[PDB]
Amino acid sequence: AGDAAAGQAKAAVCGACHGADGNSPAPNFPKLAGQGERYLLKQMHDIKDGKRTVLEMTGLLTNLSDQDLADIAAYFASQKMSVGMADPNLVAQGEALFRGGKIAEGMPACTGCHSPSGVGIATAGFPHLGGQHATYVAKQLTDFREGTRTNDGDTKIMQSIAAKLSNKDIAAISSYIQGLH
Amino acid sequence: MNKFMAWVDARFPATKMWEDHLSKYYAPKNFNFWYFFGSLALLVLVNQILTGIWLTMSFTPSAEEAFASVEYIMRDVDYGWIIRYMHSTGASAFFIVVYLHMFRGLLYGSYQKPRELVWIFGMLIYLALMAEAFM
Amino acid sequence: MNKFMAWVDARFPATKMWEDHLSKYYAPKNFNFWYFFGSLALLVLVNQILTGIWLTMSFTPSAEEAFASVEYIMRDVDYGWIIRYMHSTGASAFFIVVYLHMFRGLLYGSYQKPRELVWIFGMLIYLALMAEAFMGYLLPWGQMSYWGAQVIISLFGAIPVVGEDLAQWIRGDFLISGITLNRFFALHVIALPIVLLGLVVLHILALHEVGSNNPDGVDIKKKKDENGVPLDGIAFHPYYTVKDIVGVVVFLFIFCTVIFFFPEMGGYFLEKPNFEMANQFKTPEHIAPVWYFTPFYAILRAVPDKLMGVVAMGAAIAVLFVLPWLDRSPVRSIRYKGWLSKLWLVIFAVSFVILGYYGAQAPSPLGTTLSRVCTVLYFAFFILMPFYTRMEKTKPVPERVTG
Amino acid sequence: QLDHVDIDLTDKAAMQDGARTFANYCMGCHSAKFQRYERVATDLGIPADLMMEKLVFTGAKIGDHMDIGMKPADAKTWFGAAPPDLTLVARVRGTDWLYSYLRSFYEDPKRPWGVNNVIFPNVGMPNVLAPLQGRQVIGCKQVQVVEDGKKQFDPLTGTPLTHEACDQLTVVPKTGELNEAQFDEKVKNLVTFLAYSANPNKLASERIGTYVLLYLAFFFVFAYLLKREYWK
Amino acid sequence: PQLDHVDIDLTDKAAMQDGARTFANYCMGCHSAKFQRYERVATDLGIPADLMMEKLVFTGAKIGDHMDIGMKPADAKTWFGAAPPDLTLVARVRGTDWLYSYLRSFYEDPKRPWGVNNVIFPNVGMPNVLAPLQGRQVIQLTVVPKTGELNEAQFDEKVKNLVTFLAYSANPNKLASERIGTYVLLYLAFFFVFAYLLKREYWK
Amino acid sequence: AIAKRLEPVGKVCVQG
Amino acid sequence: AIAKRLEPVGKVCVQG
Amino acid sequence: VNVGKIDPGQQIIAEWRGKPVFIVHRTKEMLDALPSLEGQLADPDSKASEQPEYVDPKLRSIKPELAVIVGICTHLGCSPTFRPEVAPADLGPDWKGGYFCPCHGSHYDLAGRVYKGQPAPLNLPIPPYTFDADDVITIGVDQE
Ligand SMILES: COC1=C(OC)C(=O)C(C/C=C(\C)CC/C=C(\C)CC/C=C(\C)CC/C=C(\C)CC/C=C(\C)CC/C=C(\C)CC/C=C(/C)CC/C=C(\C)CC/C=C(\C)CCC=C(C)C)=C(C)C1=O
Ligand code: HEC
Ligand code: HEC
Ligand code: HEC
Ligand code: HEC
Ligand code: HEM
Ligand code: HEM
Ligand code: HEM
Ligand code: FES
Repeated sequence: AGDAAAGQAKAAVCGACHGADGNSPAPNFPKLAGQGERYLLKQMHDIKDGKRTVLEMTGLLTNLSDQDLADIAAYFASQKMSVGMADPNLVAQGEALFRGGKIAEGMPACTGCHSPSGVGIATAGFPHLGGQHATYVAKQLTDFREGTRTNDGDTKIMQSIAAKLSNKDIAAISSYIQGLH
Repeated sequence: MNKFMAWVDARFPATKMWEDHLSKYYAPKNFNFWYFFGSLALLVLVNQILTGIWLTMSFTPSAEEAFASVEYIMRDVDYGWIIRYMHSTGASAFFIVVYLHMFRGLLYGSYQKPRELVWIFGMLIYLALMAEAFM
Repeated sequence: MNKFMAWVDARFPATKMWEDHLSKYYAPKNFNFWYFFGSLALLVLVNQILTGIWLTMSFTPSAEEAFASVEYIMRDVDYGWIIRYMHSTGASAFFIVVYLHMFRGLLYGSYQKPRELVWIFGMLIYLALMAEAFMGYLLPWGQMSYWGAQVIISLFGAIPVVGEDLAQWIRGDFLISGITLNRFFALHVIALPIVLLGLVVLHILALHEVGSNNPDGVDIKKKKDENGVPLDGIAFHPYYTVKDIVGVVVFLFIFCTVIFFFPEMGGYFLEKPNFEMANQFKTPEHIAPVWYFTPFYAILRAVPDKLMGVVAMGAAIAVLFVLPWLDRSPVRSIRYKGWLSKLWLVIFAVSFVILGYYGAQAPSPLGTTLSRVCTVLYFAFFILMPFYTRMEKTKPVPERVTG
Repeated sequence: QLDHVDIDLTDKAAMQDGARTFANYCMGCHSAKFQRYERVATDLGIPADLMMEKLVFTGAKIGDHMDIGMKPADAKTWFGAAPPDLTLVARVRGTDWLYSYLRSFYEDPKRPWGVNNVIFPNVGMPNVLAPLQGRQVIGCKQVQVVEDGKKQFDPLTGTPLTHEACDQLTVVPKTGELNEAQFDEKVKNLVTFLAYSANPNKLASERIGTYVLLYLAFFFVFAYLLKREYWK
Repeated sequence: PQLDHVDIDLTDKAAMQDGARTFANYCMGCHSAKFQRYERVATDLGIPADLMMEKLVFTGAKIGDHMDIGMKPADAKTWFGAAPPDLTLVARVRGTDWLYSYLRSFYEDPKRPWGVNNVIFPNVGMPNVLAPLQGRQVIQLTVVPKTGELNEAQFDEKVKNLVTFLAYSANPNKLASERIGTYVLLYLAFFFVFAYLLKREYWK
Repeated sequence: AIAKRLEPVGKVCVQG
Repeated sequence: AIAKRLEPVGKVCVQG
Repeated sequence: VNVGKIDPGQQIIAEWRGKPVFIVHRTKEMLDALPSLEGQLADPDSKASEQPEYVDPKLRSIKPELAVIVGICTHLGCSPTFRPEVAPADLGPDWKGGYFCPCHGSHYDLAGRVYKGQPAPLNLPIPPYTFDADDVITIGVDQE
């Protein structure tokens, strides 16, 4: 397990884009604060190994060892993700999709793997979603839908799930997640 | 066998029933064409029971699958089309034979005394057949 | 009405049948607790027929909807849960009543001359009942349903040459599937009910031909009064009709108690794993038969060899057919049989119960040892009957029934 | 070793809390498809509009079955095992098993989802109630001292006399919304709702059976008199 | 309306194969044949399984699958105003003569939603999907010259092959039915001779 | 009372 | 023979 | 199933009869290790298991390169996890690739032969399959 105390010092470079505590101010940068340590470590390893492509992080994790990554992930997991605000015109559809999914299309609700409050399951590696920037969440859902992001494993959990989301569905659910807590 | 039938007869009314109903049961010798239809109705009833049992092994009594299950009988079940045709043509033949049976009764007054109960049981059979065929 | 009955009697032997079968039909007057079970078997058969007809109004015999249709009966159909519990509890009670009926036959030597044909028709009824219950248990399409059917039909794969082809032909598919479900539903809902009704008719007709046994084994027909009525005989109607009414009320009290308070009966009348939908790819940790098939299962499990296990399980039921010729006792009732017969009946009952008890659980060392011992004893009760029924000394049967 | 739970099916508030827990934390992966929202509302005493607004998240009608969007095949691929329908799980496993299972999740890094279960070892279910219970681990904690069933309580305070044991489920402090008693009550309400769902006819069954048994005792009295008389 | 008679030959494997091709290409877009399987159609038409999969299975289904289509009945009913019925049994619902006259009776009718009407099926919701082959048919029905790939005789042959395939689909057992019935009737005449002789002998 | 008992877990913060 | 008889109607031009 | 495109040390999953069939392109080193694993298998010769009469008793496949095994663990019918790694940390040092059942920890070798003293009582099934061509197989029809 990582050390949050040392991760804080090791996470200073990251705070430029993700914010000092992991609550990024810009929508395109995801909030790392309060994210599951397992999920954060998996994402950082994937980006190191090219399993997930983040051009803005080219070479930032190459010089960080496994223990440094664990410490940074622990530090970010020790914070609290700030909660955004959902678009009133989209909150209804996004909430319906998040809580109920689509029975007809066979799309799962997001409340199972990601909690009803969107906190995810830290032990299982299911990422915290509630409060995450709507822009980033929509981008990730689109990337899963088009297969741009494939580091969700061979089971292709999120690729399969996002295949069933339209652009309007993606926007609405991202807006709802931005305000979810 | 003689010994086997002696054993059975001491324990079952086998020979006595056979000799009261089929053998030693003396029917009028002048039965004509119109008296074939009781036995034929019995045969058609047996055919309906057997073919319907075999259809029930492949029929799905649901609004979603009843028609599809009938076509499954017609196409996927080996000789299922034969059994289904036996069943439908057997319903039609059941009513043909039963109508000719009832008309024999009309022609020869077989409903009259002492056969009023025979006729009433026949009419109950006919009502049951109408309901069965409709369902 | 007198005039109406006179009109009917000229055209239908209604009074003649009534006076030949129920009234003026003189049964031994010393029937006891053990003679309630034929009428109770009739009641349970009627219950099964009625409740099954009503379940069929809502049941769907497809692998995609059978379990869902059963839950639809349990929840959506008005009082459908009552009918379903009546049917399940009635299958279990059918086997309880029939086993007590057969054990009455064993106790009083009621299979002996002249009731050999009665016993054979009763055994045909038992075979039909076992087939009916086995095919019904597949209908819910739960885990226990599917996997018990799978194993029971794989047994037909144990026949050395035609076993696999016969098993596939029975299944109608390369595995247990909705085809097997629909086929077993058709057999269970019409064919076997018709066979059972015909066999019950033949059974009762044979009995009425030869007359009933009694607990004392006394042939009451030997002693008759000046009217020809046996001295120890009383008209079945009304005396035994009212006695059977009392027995039916008691049975219904127990039956309704089970239905409305303990329908699962600790998981034996309705097995817990059967409340999970059939899964072709996950089998239960321990798959066991319904309790009323457990004894024979134990026998099959007691034989290390598969084909010999199937043969032994089949013979466990087939030997009861030849029972009337295995019993060489000069007396019928166990009350007047020698100590050997009483001891062996006790051994057979205990072995049957132990086989059922240990066939209901996963294999265990003590369980396996006792199952093998009880299989040996179960088969010895029949195999040694022609000998120990002769070696023993029997008491003199009284001329008149006791009581 | 299972833990006993006294489940009161006549408690409408407990069943309502259990239904809320099931609809929020469980219907994400588990269906209750053999059970309709309308019947659940009628039996739990929930107004139909309230049931629509609070427990139906899938856009289904009140009379619709409690179906979910997660298909069994998809979920089997994702989790390694299909989340079974939970309408009858109380009958399949029993209420004690469910009560012990939903409280026996503990962190296990060796496992695919980082957790294992004492009741259901190597279960494929993620610990979805971790936010409520908090982090539970196989560690050392105080357990009541027992010697051949000799269970020691404090005579004065009435609280158990405890000794340390290092193979026990311990919740890491300040890691979940609910304490041990609050999570116990949450799981009890959830298992009560599941028990109702498995056997929704239980209370009506008991009432009808009581009346049936009374009638049968009456009829038995009359039949017994008609038998003993007429047998003289 | 007055129908045109067509002599349907269910032993013509080539004609049934052409009809199956036409059904798969021009008709399975909106109509299912969901009560028959590709495997059985291939077996009865003499089509190899690989050839059937390559040439007639466009939905990605297996050879043993029902000839289902993507167009759901509800969506089609919304779009066309009427659901395109499953055509597996249409040759029994309507008869081959009715089908033959119907598929050749589409004419241009601007007042209709799809710009066409049908003499056999007035105000039908079918678009004239075979217009490319027949050409522009207008009202007595006449085809505008140089408007379709096929002439009157060629289009009649195409429709005849399609209707023959539909007739086979409605009754795939007809040939086996006749073959089995011949032997059954021969055996029944043979048994009748013996039964009649036995009755005559006993009734002396 | 029932409505409070049945409140959905997920709370969403909305603009305005 | 059968392959030609069953040729799909839709023909598609493909690069190269 | 077209099997010539499976690169060394990887498997595909076909679906036959509703069951998942693992088709593994067994490289050399694995086939060299398997003859050394007979000391840990309950049914190394597949005497009591289920397999065709035309597959080798030891490799349990028509040819050693290809391994066709119905991925259904004998104990409770769960799908084993494919672990071609030499000595995984959680499989122990004696591992030489194979199948690890995750539900109750049943182990099998790369030939589908169950390890000794595991919940799985029999080896993994070998479905009836044949080689229509060097690169394609048919799972469901016996080899001639
Ligand atoms: C764990 O696991 C285990 C358990 O589980 C959990 C167990 O429980 C058990 C323990 C198991 C038990 C003890 C349970 C036992 C249960 C059973 C016995 C179940 C067995 C049920 C089956 C498998 C069903 C098998 C059925 C078979 C094989 C019989 C098949 C019958 C047919 C298909 C019938 C064929 C149809 C026919 C003949 C058609 C009719 C013919 C005609 C000719 C009709 C008439 C036609 C005409 C009249 C036309 C011709 C006209 C004529 C004749 C000309 C003259 C005219 C005239 C009419 C005179 C074990 C061991 C186990 O380990
Ligand atoms: C409320 C939070 C929940 C309750 C109560 C239950 N679940 Fe789940 N669950 C999930 C999976 C993938 C499985 C299968 C695991 C395996 O088979 O190894 C399960 C299993 C159960 C069981 C066991 C039932 C049995 O008969 O063994 C019970 C009693 C159960 N679950 C109750 C997955 C999920 C899931 C996806 C993230 C959610 C949100 C829940 N389960 C929620 C609940
Ligand atoms: C700007 C130059 C960045 C700096 C400095 C760091 N990161 Fe970042 N990161 C950046 C972007 C634009 C994104 C989103 C990529 C996308 O697909 O849209 C990310 C993403 C991550 C993630 C994934 C978050 C999640 O999946 O929830 C992680 C875990 C992450 N980044 C970690 C991380 C660390 C440890 C950094 C310092 C070593 C760091 N980031 C710096 C942009 C930038
Ligand atoms: C969608 C563009 C269609 C295609 C392609 C084909 N058909 Fe069709 N058909 C379609 C509709 C919407 C309807 C219903 C019209 C109505 O008003 O009800 C139909 C109907 C038929 C029928 C009538 C069957 C009956 O009424 O019982 C037949 C016989 C028929 N269609 C045949 C047919 C053939 C042979 C096709 C390929 C040449 C074909 N259809 C294509 C829609 C569409
Ligand atoms: C079952 C398991 C599900 C369910 C039903 C949903 N998701 Fe989620 N999701 C899941 C996993 C295992 C992961 C991790 C992927 C990885 O390791 O790379 C995710 C991830 C996401 C993300 C990305 C989060 C981030 O980048 O910070 C998003 C935005 C996301 N999931 C959204 C989402 C939505 C909208 C869902 C309902 C439509 C949903 N998920 C369901 C696993 C699962
Ligand atoms: C007097 C006795 C019976 C008569 C007159 C009768 C009549 C009919 C008729 C007319 C049909 C409609 C068939 C069709 O149009 O396709 C039918 C259907 C059916 N019958 Fe009966 N029937 C009888 C007995 C039975 C029995 C005893 C069974 C089952 C044991 C049975 C099972 C079925 C089934 C499954 C169907 C639906 C499948 C089909 O339509 O072929 N029938 N019956
Ligand atoms: C001797 C007579 C019968 C016996 C012993 C018997 C036994 C059984 C048993 C044990 C089950 C399994 C029930 C369960 O566990 O859920 C069952 C199911 C069923 N039976 Fe029968 N049955 C008999 C007669 C009939 C008849 C005559 C019918 C219809 C005419 C019928 C219709 C059904 C149906 C529809 C089911 C499925 C629904 C259910 O499982 O409750 N049964 N039967
Ligand atoms: C399963 C449905 C059955 C029904 C409805 C039925 C019905 C009856 C009835 C009403 C009686 C007369 C009253 C009585 O003795 O209890 C009777 C007698 C008898 N039954 Fe059953 N029976 C059934 C099954 C069996 C079976 C399975 C056996 C034996 C294998 C059997 C063997 C006998 C014998 C031997 C008698 C006459 C014995 C005596 O007179 O003491 N029956 N049966
Ligand atoms: S599922 Fe493989 S050992 Fe149980």
